[PDB]
Amino acid sequence: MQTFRVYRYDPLLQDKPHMQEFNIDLAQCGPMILDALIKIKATQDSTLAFRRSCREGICGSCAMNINGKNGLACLQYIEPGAAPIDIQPLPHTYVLKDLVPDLSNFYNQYKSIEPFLKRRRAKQPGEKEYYQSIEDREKLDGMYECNLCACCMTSCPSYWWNPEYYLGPAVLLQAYRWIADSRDEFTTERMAWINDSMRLYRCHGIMNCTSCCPKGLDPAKAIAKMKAAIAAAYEPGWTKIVAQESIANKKRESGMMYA
Amino acid sequence: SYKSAHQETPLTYYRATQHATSSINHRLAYINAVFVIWVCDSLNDVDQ
Amino acid sequence: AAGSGTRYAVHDHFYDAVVVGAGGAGLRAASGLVAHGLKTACISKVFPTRSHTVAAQGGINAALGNMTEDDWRWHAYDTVKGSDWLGDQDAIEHMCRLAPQVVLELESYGLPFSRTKEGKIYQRAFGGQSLKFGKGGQAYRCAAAADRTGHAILHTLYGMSLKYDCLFFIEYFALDLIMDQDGSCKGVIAMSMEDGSIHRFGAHQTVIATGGYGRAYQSCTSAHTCTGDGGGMVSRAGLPLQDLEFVQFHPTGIFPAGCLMTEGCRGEGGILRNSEGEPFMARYAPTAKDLASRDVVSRAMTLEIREGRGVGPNKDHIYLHLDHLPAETLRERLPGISETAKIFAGVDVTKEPIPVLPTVHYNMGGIPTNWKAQCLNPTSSDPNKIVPGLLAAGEAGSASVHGANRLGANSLLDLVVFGRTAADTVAEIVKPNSPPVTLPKDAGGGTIDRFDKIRHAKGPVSTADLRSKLQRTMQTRAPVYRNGDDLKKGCEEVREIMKEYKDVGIKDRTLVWNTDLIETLELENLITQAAQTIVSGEARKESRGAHAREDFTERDDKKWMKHSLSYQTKPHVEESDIVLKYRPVVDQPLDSEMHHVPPAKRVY
Amino acid sequence: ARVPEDIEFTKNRYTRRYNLATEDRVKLLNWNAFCIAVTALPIAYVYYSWYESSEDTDMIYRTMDPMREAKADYYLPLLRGH
Amino acid sequence: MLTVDKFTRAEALQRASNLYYQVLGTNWEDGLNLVLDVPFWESELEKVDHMCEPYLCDDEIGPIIRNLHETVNCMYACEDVRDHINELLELSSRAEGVMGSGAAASEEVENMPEQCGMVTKAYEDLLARYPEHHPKIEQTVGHGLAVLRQLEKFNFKSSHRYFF
Amino acid sequence: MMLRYDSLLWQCTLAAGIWFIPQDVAAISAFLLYGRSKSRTINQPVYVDNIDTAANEYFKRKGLDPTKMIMMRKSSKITEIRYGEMY
Ligand SMILES: CCCCCCCCCCCCCCCCCC(=O)OC[C@H](COP(=O)([O-])OCC(O)COP(=O)([O-])OC[C@@H](COC(=O)CCCCCCCCCCCCCCCCC)OC(=O)CCCCCCCCCCCCCCCCC)OC(=O)CCCCCCCCCCCCCCCCC
Ligand SMILES: CCCCCCCCCCCCCCCCCC(=O)OC[C@H](COP(=O)([O-])OCC[N+](C)(C)C)OC(=O)CCCCCCCCCCCCCCCCC
Ligand SMILES: COC1=C(OC)C(=O)C(C/C=C(\C)CC/C=C(\C)CC/C=C(\C)CC/C=C(\C)CC/C=C(\C)CC/C=C(\C)CC/C=C(\C)CCC=C(C)C)=C(C)C1=O
Ligand SMILES: Cc1cc2nc3c(=O)[nH]c(=O)nc-3n(C[C@H](O)[C@H](O)[C@H](O)COP(=O)(O)OP(=O)(O)OC[C@H]3O[C@@H](n4cnc5c(N)ncnc54)[C@H](O)[C@@H]3O)c2cc1C
Ligand code: SF4
Ligand code: F3S
Ligand code: FES
Ligand SMILES: [K+]
Repeated sequence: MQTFRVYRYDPLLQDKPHMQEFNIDLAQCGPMILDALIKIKATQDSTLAFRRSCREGICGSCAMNINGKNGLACLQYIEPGAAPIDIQPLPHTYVLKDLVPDLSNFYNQYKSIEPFLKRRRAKQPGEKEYYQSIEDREKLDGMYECNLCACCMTSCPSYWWNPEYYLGPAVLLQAYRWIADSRDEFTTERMAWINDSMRLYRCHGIMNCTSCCPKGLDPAKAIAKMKAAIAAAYEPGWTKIVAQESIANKKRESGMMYA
Repeated sequence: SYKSAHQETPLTYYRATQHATSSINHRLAYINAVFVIWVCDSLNDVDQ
Repeated sequence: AAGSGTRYAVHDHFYDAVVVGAGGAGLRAASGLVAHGLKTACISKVFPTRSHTVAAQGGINAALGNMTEDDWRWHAYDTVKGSDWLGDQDAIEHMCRLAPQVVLELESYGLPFSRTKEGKIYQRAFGGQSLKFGKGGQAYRCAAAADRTGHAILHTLYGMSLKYDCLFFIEYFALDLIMDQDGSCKGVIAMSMEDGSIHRFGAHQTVIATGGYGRAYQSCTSAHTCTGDGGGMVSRAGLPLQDLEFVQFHPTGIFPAGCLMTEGCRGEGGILRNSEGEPFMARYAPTAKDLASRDVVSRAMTLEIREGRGVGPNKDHIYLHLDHLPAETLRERLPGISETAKIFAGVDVTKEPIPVLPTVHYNMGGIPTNWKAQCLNPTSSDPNKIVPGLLAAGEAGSASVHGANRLGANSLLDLVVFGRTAADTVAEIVKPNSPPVTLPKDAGGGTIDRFDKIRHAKGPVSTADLRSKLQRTMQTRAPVYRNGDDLKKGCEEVREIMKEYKDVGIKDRTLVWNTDLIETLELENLITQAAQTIVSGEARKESRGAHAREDFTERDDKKWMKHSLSYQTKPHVEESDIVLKYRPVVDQPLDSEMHHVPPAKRVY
Repeated sequence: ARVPEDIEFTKNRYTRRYNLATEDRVKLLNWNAFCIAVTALPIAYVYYSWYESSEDTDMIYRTMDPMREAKADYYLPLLRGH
Repeated sequence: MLTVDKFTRAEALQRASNLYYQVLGTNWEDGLNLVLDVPFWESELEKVDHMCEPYLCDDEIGPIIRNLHETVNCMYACEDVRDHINELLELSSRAEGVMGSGAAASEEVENMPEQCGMVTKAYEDLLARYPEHHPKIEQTVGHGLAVLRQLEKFNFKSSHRYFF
Repeated sequence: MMLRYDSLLWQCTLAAGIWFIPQDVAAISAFLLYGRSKSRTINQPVYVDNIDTAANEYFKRKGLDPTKMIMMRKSSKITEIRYGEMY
């Protein structure tokens, strides 16, 4: 009979959020935390709201803060004990309802880096897939697996202080994924844009990002590599390069972009 | 009619890591140095 | 934003086209439409990257010659044989002929495909694929990105959509379609979960790219969000739904969790072993033992467990022995499998077998469509009439490319090809700039009243209890081997479940992320599709593809080579009855490049 | 409180509203003005400081080494301590 | 301008082009970038205008001057609007209290929706006034509105393009 | 608020205290030691058995008339002599 404490907030009432405790029999519940939340909703309090889809850990919609450390509820294991299990939404996020966070800023930041392959020459007729050796493809192994759960985003103290200026561990990891990719031909443009004091250099090497990653990726390692590459490759003409790309985006629709 | 809530500071509850604490110490090295200089300066003026 | 007063605050939007779904199918269609220059709006319950296409593992089939010499015609023949001759040969030719281009285009947008020594895209052997029209051996056509091909496809398509600057209405739940009195579709009416307001999107051409209804069963590999909402919207509009009885069971799904272990596990050397330790798959489908069609493997596994040769304490499952395979290969080309087994099954793949059992995976049935991805409203005189302004793509639709049984890695191909095809069809019908569509005066009047009544619905039976009851019946009454007597009893039970949706009640009454309300609305879609599955399955007195009947253990081509349409009598599931009608299958390929494939025995 | 609702935002470089960004620029000038002024202290110390044991030093050079050439016999133990 | 320096047209073209890309390539969203750089831009811009005065009809220098001036106009306009948004966000943060606990919470903004209506109206004006600087406008003001949209639920035309 | 011993706030404080307090105390002690080194050379405390005998000797050596000198006992072990006729 484990005790579960769940963060609760009603957007209509707009009352002070509080922690409500539920008692669940682990015998009739699945091992994972998400199973307990579903059982609570099904049996005791159907008003509880939370984002869930996969059950495998691949989609990354069920990111939550369990016992003070971010994680995905579907992969997190229930640890029975006298101490109640505390479940809260992602830290320093605007809660839409109960455990459902407001991650719109995270999506906007991700769209900013333009995560799509860019090439100077369009695919010539009769040309098949772009050449890429196994060795080059191996460089992307630790970076293309991100599920965008935002556990790392909300565990970075620098993101707590400057959410609207700092891209965060997840978006910076993806930016280096396209920089590292051999097929992409806009490496200098991407490095020039990311070379900003707020966007990139707010990372202070705290490493709360790598610790909580559900998929075991290493955003801190990738962020460190990107800084080293930028420092070695900087040229006086990078600022002009950013401006020229901004002119190329003049006719784009509204939304975050390269500018 | 509907408004979203803002959570408190994560510092009060978020779990700590050994590396995270050490980084704070790294950033506070100069602050401590200034503090010690001030203490010695005060002692040199008010003691003995 | 407009601003109207239909008991709620209704924001009226006007667009040239409106896709409903942000999965693989929906993302491709939106990118195509915007590329053609039409103003488009994509609506989704979830952020696009979190759709169930992300959970796809195996890969996408293409007739590239990267590993072995292949021909798209050979791939087409396999699809016809896999469909058990209930698949449209017109649609199959279109899909197979375009597969090489589609895959290469995906790589052109940055998809991280695994690479060969020479730098070409790597391909793997997947069940049901052969060379030289079956004369040859196993075919390596499944382009892959390790065990995360679905994750890569969805991210790349989302990047493509960002490049074309598509408009996304994220976290919007779609209610019924807006239908003209003439029978055309003039758009969709949806609810914003984040804001709580209702939105009426009005478009000349609509695309329904929702998922399947796999959550109607107790044990499924489908996501919690796979409630088949698009099909329910079409059914409530009075339009038919096709081939709902054919429900695929993936042979390999972790037991008891239901998580999937990719068919590529067997495609890279995995074996299935019974209590005796025998590789039982030799007895069934000898030429391709573990690479036989999914339905054949699933039926064999169920028979073996029934025979008493199951494994584990309770003889309830079978084992998948990947331990003999080299550790380096397992990590290189099956990384995701190892972690999933380590967590949910508590198994070390390198040294131990994985518990496995068949589980509902994919729904071959869906909204009827032609090879152009246009929704169909068949009539006795015209068996291929098209709804004037409606289109479907993805698992939601049934172009019949997959027919009775789906070939592994053929679904992801279907998403992109028909998602791309849907955009082309809309572009021809609708010019880049056209006068805004005129919604009917009472547009959404019925939907709001139904939505309001459910919002204030108070009754003894809860949504969770009713959904649990529905899943129990479907799992027990529609297993891999379906008996007619059980199906008849299940048909009565599901009809009772439809009636008691009248008594459903929700405790929550807000409009912002009211998951209790949303689940109740989803349950309505789940019930109606589940009912048609049982009724269609009970009516079909044969055994074809996934649909296997012990009472009728034979494939009747004379009197049963016909698609099975299903109609909902009235918009309200409570007051409706299921009616069945049939339309003939299309067997003649559109072009002469691919010859007709006459029906024949399907042994594999 | 109630923030004013009739703010005339800047329209171009020659029709500008006074905002905190401009006030920050004024801070930049003032803090940098302090840096110029505070530089006088270290410069003043170096220019004015002297290090001499007593007034005899000047008298010794005036009487025993006026040209800074007069060599003196070295006896290491004097300044070596031992 | 009071100066005795003389420059050829080739030098004047280079100076004007360098300044134009320096301003446009800079990240306007970061307030400190404008605070630190604007004093340098103004000093240079004064020199560029003086040396490029005889080339205002030149087929090469002319267009560069027009774009340079237009970009500086947009930079000041976007900064002013985003500066007001920052004030609104800071007021909201201080209203939370100490440690976000409300321990010493200040008075909230009583007319938040009115401010959102005012800011969005200004945002629309920038888009119409500077049709060739939308990427920069979205970077500074458009993103600012998205942050405000988290605090308060209001409607603006591009809200759906920011995942709202 | 929600407070936990394993929180970043509390754990950082303990880490800072353990890391810096040993350094600071050593650094402060070293400075105190240097001050003591100069103090003892400039004026080393010296103990006298009897105050009266020492005070009389002090007056004799310096040629000070005891009448004009005021003697007071600041503490149990400290006695101070001052000029009576001091501005
Ligand atoms: C390669 C590496 C190189 C690294 C190099 C880095 C160098 C950094 C240098 C930093 C500056 C340090 C300067 C120290 C100078 C003092 C020592 C000295 O010179 O001694 C010889 C000599 C003094 O010795 P002296 O001849 O014996 O004369 C005696 C003194 O003059 C007598 O002094 P005074 O009487 O004139 O004044 C005494 C003094 C000393 O102060 C006091 O005396 C204070 C006394 C306090 C008493 C409080 C009482 C409270 C009572 C509470 C009761 C509670 C009861 C509870 C009861 C509970 C019951 C249950 O008072 C003050 O300073 C004013 C008051 C204090 C103000 C500040 C208060 C806030 C402190 C902020 C701390 C910041 C750190 C935060 C830490 C946070 C940690 C988390 O110096 C002088 O005469 C000149 C003094 C000024 C020299 C300044 C030189 C500056 C050099 C700057 C170089 C910068 C280089 C770095 C880069 C460039 C940066 C811009
Ligand atoms: C082209 C490169 C240009 C680089 C410029 C760099 C500028 C650096 C400025 C440093 C300032 C440091 C000031 C310290 C305080 C000194 C105060 C003082 O007592 O001064 C008087 C005294 C006079 O000495 P005094 O012996 O008469 O005694 C004065 C009184 N006592 C002894 C008590 C100090 O000493 C000096 O003059 C100090 C040295 C001043 C050096 C300043 C920097 C010189 C930079 C030269 C640049 C060369 C350019 C090369 C190319 C040339 C091409 C033609
Ligand atoms: C506002 O929310 C916050 C942010 O925004 C979200 C931040 O970014 C950040 C990050 C910012 C930084 C790291 C910058 C540096 C921040 C620092 C140094 C900390 C700043 C905050 C503070 C110093 C806290 C403010 C001060 C306090 C809360 C006071 C602390 C002392 C307290 C509460 C003791 C008072 C107790 C009493 C009055 C009780 C008295 C008891 C009695 C009378 C009992 C008597 C009993 C008897 C028997 C007679 C923080 C810390 C934050 O709190
Ligand atoms: C575990 C697993 C593994 C698989 N692996 C493979 C594989 O390797 N290869 C393969 O070919 N096939 C595979 N499949 C099948 C294939 O992935 C699916 O058929 C395919 O993802 C269907 O995609 P879709 O775009 O049609 O819709 P889905 O991905 O199912 O998602 C439907 C979309 O519509 C949205 N939506 C639904 N209802 C509503 C509503 N009411 N209002 C608004 N939006 C709504 C959803 O949020 C979502 O965005 C797998 C299936 C599963 C479950
Ligand atoms: S790095 Fe890990 S925790 Fe962060 S978003 Fe990606 S998968 Fe999630
Ligand atoms: S925790 Fe944050 S500071 Fe850098 S190392 Fe990770 S992004
Ligand atoms: S539900 Fe998607 S990661 Fe758990
Ligand atoms: K690159």
